Amino acid sequence: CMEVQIGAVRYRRDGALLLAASSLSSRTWGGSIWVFKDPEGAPNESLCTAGVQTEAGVTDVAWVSEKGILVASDSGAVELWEILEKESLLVNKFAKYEHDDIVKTLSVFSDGTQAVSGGKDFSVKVWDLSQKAVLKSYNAHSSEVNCVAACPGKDTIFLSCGEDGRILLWDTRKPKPATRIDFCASDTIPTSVTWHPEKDDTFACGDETGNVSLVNIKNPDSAQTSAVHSQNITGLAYSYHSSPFLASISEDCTVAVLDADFSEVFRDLSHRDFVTGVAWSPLDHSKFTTVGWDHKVLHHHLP
Amino acid sequence: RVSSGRDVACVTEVADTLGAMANQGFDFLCMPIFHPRFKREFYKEPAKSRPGPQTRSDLLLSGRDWNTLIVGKLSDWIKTDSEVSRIRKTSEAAMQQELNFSAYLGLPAFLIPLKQEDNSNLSRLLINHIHVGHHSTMFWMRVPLMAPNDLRDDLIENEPEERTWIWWHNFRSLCDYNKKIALAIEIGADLPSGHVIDRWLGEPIKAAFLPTSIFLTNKKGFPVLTKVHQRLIFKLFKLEVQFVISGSHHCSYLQYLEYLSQNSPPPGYEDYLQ
Amino acid sequence: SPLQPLMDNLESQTYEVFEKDPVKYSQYQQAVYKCLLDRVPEEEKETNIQILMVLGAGRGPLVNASLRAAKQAERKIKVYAVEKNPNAVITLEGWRYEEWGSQVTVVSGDMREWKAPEKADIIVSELLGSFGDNELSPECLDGAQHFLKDDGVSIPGEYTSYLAPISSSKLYNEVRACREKDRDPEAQFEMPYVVRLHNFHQLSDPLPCFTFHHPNKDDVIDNNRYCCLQYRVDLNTVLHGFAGYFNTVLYKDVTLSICPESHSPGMFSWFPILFPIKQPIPMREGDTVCVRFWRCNNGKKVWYEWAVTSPVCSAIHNPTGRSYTIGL
Amino acid sequence: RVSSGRDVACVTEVADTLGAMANQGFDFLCMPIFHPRFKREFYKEPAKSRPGPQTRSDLLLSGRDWNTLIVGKLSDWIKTDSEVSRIRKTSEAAMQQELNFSAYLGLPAFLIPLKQEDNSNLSRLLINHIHVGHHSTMFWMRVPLMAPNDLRDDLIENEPGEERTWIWWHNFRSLCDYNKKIALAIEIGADLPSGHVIDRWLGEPIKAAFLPTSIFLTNKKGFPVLTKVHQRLIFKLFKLEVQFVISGSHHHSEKDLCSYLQYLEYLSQNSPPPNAYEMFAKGYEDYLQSPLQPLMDNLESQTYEVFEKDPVKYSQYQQAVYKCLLDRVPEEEKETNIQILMVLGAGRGPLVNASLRAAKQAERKIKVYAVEKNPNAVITLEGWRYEEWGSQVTVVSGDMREWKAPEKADIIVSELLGSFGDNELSPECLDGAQHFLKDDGVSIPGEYTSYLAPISSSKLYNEVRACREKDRDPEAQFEMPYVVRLHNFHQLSDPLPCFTFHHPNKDDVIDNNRYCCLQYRVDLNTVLHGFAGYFNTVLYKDVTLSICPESHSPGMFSWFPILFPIKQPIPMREGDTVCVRFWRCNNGKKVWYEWAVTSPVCSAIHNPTGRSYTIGL
Ligand SMILES: Nc1ncnc2c1ncn2[C@@H]1O[C@H](CSCC[C@H](N)C(=O)O)[C@@H](O)[C@H]1O
Ligand SMILES: Nc1ncnc2c1ncn2[C@@H]1O[C@H](CSCC[C@H](N)C(=O)O)[C@@H](O)[C@H]1O
Repeated sequence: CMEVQIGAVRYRRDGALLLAASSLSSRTWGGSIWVFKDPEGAPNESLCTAGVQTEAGVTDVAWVSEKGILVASDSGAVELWEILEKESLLVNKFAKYEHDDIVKTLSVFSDGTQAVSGGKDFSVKVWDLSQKAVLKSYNAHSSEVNCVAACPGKDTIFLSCGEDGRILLWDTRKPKPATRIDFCASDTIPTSVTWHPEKDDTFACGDETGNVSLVNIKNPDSAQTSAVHSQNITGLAYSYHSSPFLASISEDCTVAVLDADFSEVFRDLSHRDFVTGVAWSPLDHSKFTTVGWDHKVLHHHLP
Repeated sequence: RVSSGRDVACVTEVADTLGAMANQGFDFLCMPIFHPRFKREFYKEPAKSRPGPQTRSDLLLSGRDWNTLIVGKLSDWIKTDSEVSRIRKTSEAAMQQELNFSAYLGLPAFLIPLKQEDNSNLSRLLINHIHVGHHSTMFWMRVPLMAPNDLRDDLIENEPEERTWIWWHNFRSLCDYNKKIALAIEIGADLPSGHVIDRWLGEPIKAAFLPTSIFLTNKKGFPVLTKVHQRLIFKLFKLEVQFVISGSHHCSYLQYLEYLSQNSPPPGYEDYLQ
Repeated sequence: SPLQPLMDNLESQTYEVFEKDPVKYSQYQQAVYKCLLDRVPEEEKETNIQILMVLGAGRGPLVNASLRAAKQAERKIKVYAVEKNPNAVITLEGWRYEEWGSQVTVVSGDMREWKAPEKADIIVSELLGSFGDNELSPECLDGAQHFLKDDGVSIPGEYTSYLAPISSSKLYNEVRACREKDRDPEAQFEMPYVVRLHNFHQLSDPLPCFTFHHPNKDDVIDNNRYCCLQYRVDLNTVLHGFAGYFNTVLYKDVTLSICPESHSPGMFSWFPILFPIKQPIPMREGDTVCVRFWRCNNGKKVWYEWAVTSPVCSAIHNPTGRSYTIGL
Repeated sequence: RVSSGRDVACVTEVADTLGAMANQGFDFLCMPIFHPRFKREFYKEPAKSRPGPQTRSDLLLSGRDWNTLIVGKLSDWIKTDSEVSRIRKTSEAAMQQELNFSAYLGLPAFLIPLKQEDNSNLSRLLINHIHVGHHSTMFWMRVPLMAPNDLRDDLIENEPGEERTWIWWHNFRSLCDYNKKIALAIEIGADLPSGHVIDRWLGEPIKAAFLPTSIFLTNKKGFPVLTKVHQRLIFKLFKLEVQFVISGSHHHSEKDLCSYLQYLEYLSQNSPPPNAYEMFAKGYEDYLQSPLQPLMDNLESQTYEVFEKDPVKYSQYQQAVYKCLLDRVPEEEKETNIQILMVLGAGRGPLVNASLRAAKQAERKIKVYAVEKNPNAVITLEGWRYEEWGSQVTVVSGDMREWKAPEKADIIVSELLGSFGDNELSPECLDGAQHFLKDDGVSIPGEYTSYLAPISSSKLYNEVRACREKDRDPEAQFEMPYVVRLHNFHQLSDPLPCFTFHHPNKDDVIDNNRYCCLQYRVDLNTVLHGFAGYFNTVLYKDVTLSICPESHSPGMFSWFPILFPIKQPIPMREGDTVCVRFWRCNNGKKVWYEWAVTSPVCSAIHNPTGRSYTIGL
């Protein structure tokens, strides 16, 4: 069956739900990947369409194109799984153990042929999914890499944040790709970053304190910060609206949603443990799904 | 005759991993007793009331195994000197929890990494744990010879040796040079000067960590260290310290260590004090 | 060594010393005076009876200072005089059945365990030590907070301890001679002493250490504290330890303080406290002095742990309260 | 393997004698470093100015050989306790000469025989030599089990009790203040004393046993054979792992010296199998530790493993739950009645499993609550919970005194018993857990009682006396209980019931402060060193556990006894009475014991106000 601690949740461009779970308390610390074409069936393994167990725990998962699935494992490996749809089967294509420590995060570029990895070994690796090998490995962070986010529409630019307190803007063309972004109260440790879909040079970030910040790379003095949560932000996600809402999850077991003006609109206290995932529905633009370590897969709606 | 251990980030199966590293030629295993991602709340509901086990029980291995084969590793998410009050509190609870569990298992050694200069609260909690009953547990302090920020690549356009020594010295001084507190140095791609090296060797080093990434690939696809690294291994040999291999397999690096021994340069009242 | 009125029952002679300062009596009487006028208007001059509780009544003084403050403000109060010291209760029931009357109810027991049959508007206590919280005032009031009304006022409302790096070869050698048999020969350096100002030379202005406010409306009440205080040295001297002072706010604007350059009354109400050091540190000018200070509470004991990390890194003094603790 | 040595009267060539005895099977040689006839003068000419070496050089053997192969022998003409001043003064100078030279050689052991009761001046010279820096040399005191005058043949017309030589050793060791460097080397004669006398000898630090060649009988084949009486003594010496020494000429048999060593090896591989022993082996024989406090401290996994090694405690508790269930729910309520059972102090499991299997054996349904305060043990408890047990067992982490049960229990099962019964604060723990027990609830155990008995043990006393730690009261060691073993002391009288605790306590005002005066009559002339503590308990009706001396109830190997030492040992005559005042105190923060002796001699109250020993909460 599926492990207790659910790690991540990703939506596919048809409604398919992609959840990752890992065992963090039992005698066997493994993991498993699941694909639900019927999101309401989650987390029941009897109502899934495809499921497979990984060699170790899974920290993060991401959709590759439509059939491919990327996996960040405890073994320090990045795994690409393909969905043999209606064979009820998930087949691994490659697993490359490039990181020397747990891969904490990974993001896929828009073209769906490249990806970036964030490791506990301080390493940031850009991947060539087609050739089943890495391109360049970056050691810019002096501590654990928390989150990485590929810039939508730009296959050479991505963001990264780590325990070293750095938020790095990347460009794999320059000899010095990394550029540290600073703003008011950036002294904290950033735990999650994400790009704004409708604004240029703008991203949203969260720290281990509970703050969710809106930062424009150009003119960072107008950065909007808000004490949304009381503990570490564990994920950020924008909606599919023209003026997208910002969903935030944290270790305070709460899920909140801000608008364009950074005012609170939604807040759910239904989770009974660390909510560790959040994703908006491509079908219903008011619907978004969150997962936690309470083995709950909850769906929400905007007022 | 080169006693070596294996450093792992996470163990999916204890019984299987032990036999696997035994076939490779490792003597002991550096593993976390709690899952490195399994963070936990101690004060705030509902995460505080989390059901189920906190970690895998002691009945997975025999008492003999815990006392000879396992070196515990402290969770990295624990930051007892965090400027955030809430985080400092949680870490203090987690620190005591894992220190108590390591002593419960009867572990011979427990890894506690130093990642900064300020480890005041850590030392306070550690010497407290030592003073309150629990005993017979050596405490290996993972301290890199060079700071992680001094070993990173110059890739930040807006942000272009004695440092880590202060980390160890201040912590040991704060701990009043406790006998149960030893040193576990980690070797980077760049080494400090010869004098600094000798100063580190004066400290009670019980283990030397060798990252798999500092090894160069030879003509025949074999691991090899530079002469600079080699001379350090030669000095570590005459201290009879243990070597821990960390990092990814991409695993018989011990062959090169034995190779450096069999063919090591020639030369015990050294501690003697009466 | 600092007296512990909680772990120990004070003698009558000891109480007589504490009751010799008219300043503490006046300021507390003034505090009750102002507090009454602020929580009951003139049109409720007789239809409103304020429930006042003197937590730690001692031999009387705080109860009488509250009664006279009620007459001065022309307000009616129902007094509860609670005390754990059985010997002091005997004195309390002397005033009770000769002077006070049925308006004052004398209670014998701990305020943390006592079950009040009536919530209080005002709680008045004087559990302050030379370092403010060294007599465990927070723990006592926290366990007595439940029977305080939702809009209740606590006197004192808050207090804060202070630390300052000092130099005193005189005080150090006096502590060094405090080696007792059948214990740690260095234990004397790991415990606070009640000293005098003229016996030491302060090296820098005191910084705020720990602050406690009542009633504590925190989520999870914790009295475990930690702070790093840094001071710059302007002379070539030797660090021998740290002086401890405190200031407190009884009611609004009515305060008491033993801080060096304080303009608030109470400068003669308490002797300062001293946290010695094992290895004295000779320092130059321009040097900085960072001290790590801990206040620990394991449920059974309360103590302090301190360490110097600048200019020279010393060792943590009194680890796990091995040399000095405070009862309950 | 049996290590043995050869006692020679004299040695001509040392190198020859070594290799000779080495091929005989010996491991070391007992030889004199000075010639046994080389009597010398010190204070009077012309004999004072004797030229030449005093004895052979040290360069004959290497340091390795001197340190491991040679045991020195003191000259027999040296009599430092002679009533003649000239002889004594000469012997004193001779005594110091051979002692300083034996230490110079780095000898591992040195032989000094005791031939009389008065060895006062011998003691003074010996403990001096130990105190003037020269140490690391064990001193084997050769004392025969029987006096030479008691083993001689009755061949005198005008000149025709066995503890005689015991006084020789006891007085000597006492004068030497029980020094660590002084050991015993018994010499076995043809006649042996009582078995109890032998058992007292074996209690002493025996390092060697001398086997004369004249005690061996010649078999009909010509081989050296010991009598059955001596064989039993050798068997007792085997488990003490002492070394044997053969003294005398091998020409009493038709074979050589090697045959004597083969016979001992023969007895070793044919020695009886040990039981009623081996519990403690190998060993808790000299066990002198402080009682564990599972309440104030969190036990280690290794520690739990030791407690869970006794099948008796598991069986009796399983039997207790078995009988208790059948007695409180009939056969017609075989499935309509669910008994609420709570394991208070579940540890790592055992008590929970013993309750589950007792439910299946009795065919009764139970709802189990497994509570524990040790967070580390709870981790183990939740392993069984989510793999074996299921939802029928609810694991609770916390103190039973503070835990708020959402459901009252029919049966509470706990094992908080110490060596003295209540020394692990079982009453206090159960009293605070009594409220969530039903009005007709059953507690396991239902009751327990501690016992005290006056004992005599110079061995245990001196072990406690050496437990003086720095930075505390130099006499604090005498004011605290120790977990010891039975064979290390001699009980002087039958144990009396001390304190009794029953659960649930239905008293008006529950008080665990206890006081009693226990009196015992002495039937021997001995020395009071302290009091042994035992306990017995009743889990359920008729199902009991006990560590009392002459108890027929199981559990005799489940706990070591406890010892309450005394500061001033009391020498007593027979007919004397021993009244001991014993207190159990509880000030709300600590629990401790206070004891005092008021007969025959009035001592002082030990551990007053728990100044030396307390128990947490
Ligand atoms: N928990 C508690 N319950 C009841 N009374 C208490 C208490 N703690 C302290 N007290 C009482 O309060 C009084 C404090 S007297 C304090 C004197 C003050 N520190 C000074 O130096 O001037 C004592 O008489 C004591 O008996
Ligand atoms: N007040 C309390 N609350 C909860 N558990 C307790 C407790 N007091 C003791 N325990 C638990 O009960 C267990 C007692 S183990 C006792 C072993 C026994 N004396 C023997 O020698 O064989 C311990 O694991 C301890 O954690």
